[PDB]
Amino acid sequence: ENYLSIEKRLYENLAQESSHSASRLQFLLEHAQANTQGLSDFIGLLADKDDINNPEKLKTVLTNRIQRNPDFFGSAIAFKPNTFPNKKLFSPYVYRSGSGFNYLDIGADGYDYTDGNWDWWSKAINQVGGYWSKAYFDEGAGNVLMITYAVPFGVQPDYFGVTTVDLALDRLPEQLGIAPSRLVVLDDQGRLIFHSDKEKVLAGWLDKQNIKNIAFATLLNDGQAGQASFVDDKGTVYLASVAEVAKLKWRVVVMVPKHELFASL
Repeated sequence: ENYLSIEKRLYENLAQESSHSASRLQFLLEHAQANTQGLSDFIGLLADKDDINNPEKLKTVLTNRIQRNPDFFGSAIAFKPNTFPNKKLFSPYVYRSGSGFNYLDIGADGYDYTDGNWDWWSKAINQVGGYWSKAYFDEGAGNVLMITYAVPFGVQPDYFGVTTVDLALDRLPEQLGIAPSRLVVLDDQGRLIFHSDKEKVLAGWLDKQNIKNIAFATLLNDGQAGQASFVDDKGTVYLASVAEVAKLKWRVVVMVPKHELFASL
């Protein structure tokens, strides 16, 4: 079997990597979910509705929470327009900078989180259950590429805001234990969460009009775990392994150029 058996070993190793990495990613996303849910839960059930209008207090809460959870990039507490007197927009937010923790009220100095351009606010103010945004560049606030998990707080029929957790995309490869150039993450609809190239994430990465990519593209469309090769735009052939994230049905794809996989083995 000789090049057939080398190939079968290559795929088994790739399957192990993508499976372990889908796993890391699962625990990371569930940790962010659980924490955002816990914070919206506390605010909704226990919070003093005039301790909560206190930016020094919210800044302390959010700093300690980011400081205590190394994997989180940032967290916000964002209120419906006019929740409180003399403020339209109010959204304390803390994020990790390379040297500390920065703070801003997004609604004063960052952006109008309610204007429709912001998934993390618009989708999420009444899912109740919580919601992941698509990948975006957090311009004016976090100023990096991220996805965010947002959860409404209050009670029926109208909640009065969301709390959020941001995950910086630049960190996923390390958190997943895969070199950036070998990692793609797709959401459940197959849209790009993570790619080495940042203009790809923001709208492209696989030519499906290419005969060689058909099996890889079906694998992606069927939303199944599996192995397949493919070519990129420069015509480099990769061997790739796709693993599913349980429940969310996001995908982790591990791919390494074939020349390189054969050279090591």
